[PDB]
Amino acid sequence: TICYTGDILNPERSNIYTLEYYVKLAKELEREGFHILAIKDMAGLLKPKAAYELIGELKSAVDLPIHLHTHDTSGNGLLTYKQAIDAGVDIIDTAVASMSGLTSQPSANSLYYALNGFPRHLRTDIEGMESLSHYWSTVRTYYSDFESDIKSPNTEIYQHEMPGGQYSNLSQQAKSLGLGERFDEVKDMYRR
Amino acid sequence: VKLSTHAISFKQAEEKMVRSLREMRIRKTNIPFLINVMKNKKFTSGDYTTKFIEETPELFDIQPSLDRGTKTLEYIGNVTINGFPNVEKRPKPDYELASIPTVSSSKIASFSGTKQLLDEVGPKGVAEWVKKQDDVLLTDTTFRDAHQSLLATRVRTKDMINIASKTADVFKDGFSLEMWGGATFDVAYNFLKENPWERLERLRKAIPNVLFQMLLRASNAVGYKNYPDNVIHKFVQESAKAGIDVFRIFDSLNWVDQMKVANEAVQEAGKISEGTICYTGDILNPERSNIYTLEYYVKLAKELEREGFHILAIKDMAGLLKPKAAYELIGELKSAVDLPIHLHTHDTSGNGLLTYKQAIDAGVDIIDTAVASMSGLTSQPSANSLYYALNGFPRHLRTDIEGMESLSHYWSTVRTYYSDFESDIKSPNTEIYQHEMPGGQYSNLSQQAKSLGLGERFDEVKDMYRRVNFLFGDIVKVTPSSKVVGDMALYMVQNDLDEQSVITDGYKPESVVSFFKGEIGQPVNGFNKDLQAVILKGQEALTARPGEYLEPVDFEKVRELLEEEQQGPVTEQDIISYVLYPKVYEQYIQTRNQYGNLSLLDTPTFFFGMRNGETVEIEIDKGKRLIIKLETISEPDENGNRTIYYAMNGQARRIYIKDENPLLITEAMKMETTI
Amino acid sequence: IKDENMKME
Amino acid sequence: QIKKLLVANRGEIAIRIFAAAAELDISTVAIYSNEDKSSLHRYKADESYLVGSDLGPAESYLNIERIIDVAKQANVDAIHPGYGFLSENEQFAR
Ligand SMILES: *C(=O)CCCC[C@@H]1SC[C@@H]2NC(=O)N[C@@H]21
Ligand SMILES: [Mn+2]
Ligand SMILES: [Mn+2]
Repeated sequence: TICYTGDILNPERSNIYTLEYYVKLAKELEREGFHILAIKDMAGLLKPKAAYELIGELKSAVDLPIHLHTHDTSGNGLLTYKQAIDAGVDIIDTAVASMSGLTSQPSANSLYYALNGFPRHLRTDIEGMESLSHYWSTVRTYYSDFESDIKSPNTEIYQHEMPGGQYSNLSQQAKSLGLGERFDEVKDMYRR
Repeated sequence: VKLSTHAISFKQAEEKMVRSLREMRIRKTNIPFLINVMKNKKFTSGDYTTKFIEETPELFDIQPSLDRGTKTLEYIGNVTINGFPNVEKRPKPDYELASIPTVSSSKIASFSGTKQLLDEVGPKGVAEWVKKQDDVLLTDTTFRDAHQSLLATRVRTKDMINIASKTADVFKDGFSLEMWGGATFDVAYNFLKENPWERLERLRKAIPNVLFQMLLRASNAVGYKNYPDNVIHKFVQESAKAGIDVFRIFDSLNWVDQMKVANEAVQEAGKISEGTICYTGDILNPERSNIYTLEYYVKLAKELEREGFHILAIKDMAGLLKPKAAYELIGELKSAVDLPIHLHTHDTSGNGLLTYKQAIDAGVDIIDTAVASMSGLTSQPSANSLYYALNGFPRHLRTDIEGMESLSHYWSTVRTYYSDFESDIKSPNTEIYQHEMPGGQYSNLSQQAKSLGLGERFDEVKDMYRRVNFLFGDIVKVTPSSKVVGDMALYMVQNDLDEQSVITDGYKPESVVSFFKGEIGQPVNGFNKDLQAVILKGQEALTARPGEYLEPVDFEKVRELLEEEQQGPVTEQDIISYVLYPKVYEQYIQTRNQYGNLSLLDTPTFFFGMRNGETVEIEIDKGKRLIIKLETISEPDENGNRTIYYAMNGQARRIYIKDENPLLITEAMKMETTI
Repeated sequence: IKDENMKME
Repeated sequence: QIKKLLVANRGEIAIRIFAAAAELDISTVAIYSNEDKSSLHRYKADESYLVGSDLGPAESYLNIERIIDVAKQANVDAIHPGYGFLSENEQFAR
């Protein structure tokens, strides 16, 4: 699994984590004998078009199936998938609808209907996926004591690159250090 | 008491006397009249007679007393003891301080947005411009539609005006701000008891560059029942007078005939007019409906162009226009009609962004987005997320991304003032694609099914909704048309009916019989004669639209009725407001009498009063601010009245507030004693 | 033993 | 001619000038320090402004420019210095 960081669409985001760095990483993994190349986008940083050109690239350069995984922390996780699906993805990581969104994986129940009209087709049972959601939505309410404070998409991850729940758990600790109000400098220091 | 003043000139003795009276605050006396006696030039002249008060008329034309803080004390008093409706009685919670961006009022006066464009070229010039823009123009719904969906439309004016400056600068390159209409007229006057006209006027002043857009229903504008055309014009001109410039016009059954009267008014007033097709069904599923096909939507656009609308707009009020459906619908519309296209969706499936990015590819010109922290689910797609999603693709969304994040952070904290009113919807509901239940209906209808004891029988209520749709032809699910299909689905599950059963036993649901009379419009499938006959059991089924059976309203009598009732000066806004919503306006006025303008209080104090030993500053506006400290409330005295020890503007005050929580035969120790 | 002892409508 | 008047003072004479200013239909701006936030004179005017949170008590009634900002920002025509603070400060009057 290549751990994805930064942005491959901005030529001046990084000089290192560029498109050919991941290609070079993937071939090494093939040369090291892993049966499946999976891209772990642990921060929702792989923008839609970036997903189309990262996946379409490695799809040719490595002869492994491609397993994608992302977090809808930007609100563009489904778009990221639909792009990689149109760029020849093999497996995506999804959660049942009622247990999806935000820092979870993209919504499975939605992506099924998202693909209505486009070439490919999500291999699954919506009728069953709906019932699983109606179940999990309820069971989720026993865990209200543990829900994150994140309630809406946060696009500022594209700057600091905090993963699943680090602009949540940091501000928590940042306040416990006399700097919670001044979290603009943390999101600038953490970026720095 | 008695007041004596003195000076070297009778005028100065009179000037001193005047202010000594206003400075004299006894919080119901002779003061206003006696002040008028002073400013009466006939007095100053020093020559009158015993018939000075009787001779002069407008001595008694006193201006109402600035009760003010004494009323503001009463409100904070009443809520601190007896709470606020629909809010769990809890001590006023500790929210974040949420510092607010500002922008110089001189600089905002330098911007030249899309209202300047309407003030230079007409509406047709604004539309012909939008066409030319390669970039994606955005309309913002944060002030209106986003919080209607997510917060029962409880967002108060104070929270909107307090960022209006930054919003006017952030969306300076935006097409329009959606802020008014929808359900913001009714919820304002009645629930928040705040005047929507001042929300309009105070925002128009603060945001002078961007166009102002509202959601206008063709049948009744912002009303609740049906209205004669005469009132549709009155309301449209007055909103147009007060700053509204983009009127989105829809009808609950996509029936153009009802949209014509609300149309002639927007043309007359000279603003922009959005003719709208409400989207139902599935353009990609041929087996879903044989009525709402791509041909229907292209026809209505041509119909909507012929009827003279300046922009064609598409309203996906239930998130049913899929991403691929968006791609074909708009592109096929874009090449058949020559208007810009204004697309609006609700992100209930979680595909709202996928609808848009597809829609942008087909070339849509304007899209409805809400700021990130107030986006998703039954609201609009996230403007923030969208801006970054087009990274790498050819088209770009014309907006100020860094200004939107600041607008998001502000709204994130503000919304927690409103957590009492959050919808129960935590996740996308992908099965809207079957029952076509509109925004906040598959939850609102679930709470009503629970009332009837159907709470765990919701599969048969969801299915009934979808069956009821087909039963009434294939119709459009939007208020009020969504209410009838709703009420009709419970009924058949209430007493175990089916399709043929409801016709076969029909002669043996107030909204449904109102619907089959045509009191909301004419459906695009008509009615089933056998179905129709049994529901209304024989009365006048409307043979045309509802407006023409209605006598025009005499707005001169209404002005008389209100002036006799109120103080005197009744404005046009007062008039059409009473006409549109009688009881609420009447009630709003009585509340305005008791407590003054509550749209000035901070939203927490509005909802929770204050806690013991806390100080509160109220913007009476522009330099004038009053400071209140609650010291203690007392236990209820002999009656149910408690004494709140206050401190306002340095002067100790007290308010007394009603707390809501033989002869005789008494008992003391299990012993029936009698008086 | 027997013991002898939001705003919206 | 004199729409709105500001008194660069406090207490007894500020309340006094605010009275004569109301008598001639003139809006009155008051100024107050941090240590004077609970003063009588800051509630007798039509508007009120803390001169400077950085400035400390006595400085808040003696900074020529910090006061004049408040006046310009508030659309002031005339300043009455009262007695004793800047009432005799040639450079303030300039
Ligand atoms: C309880 O009824 C007292 C609350 C004080 C009145 C306030 S004003 C805004 C709210 N709307 C309403 O009808 N009562 C509330
Ligand atoms: Mn992970
Ligand atoms: Mn809408």
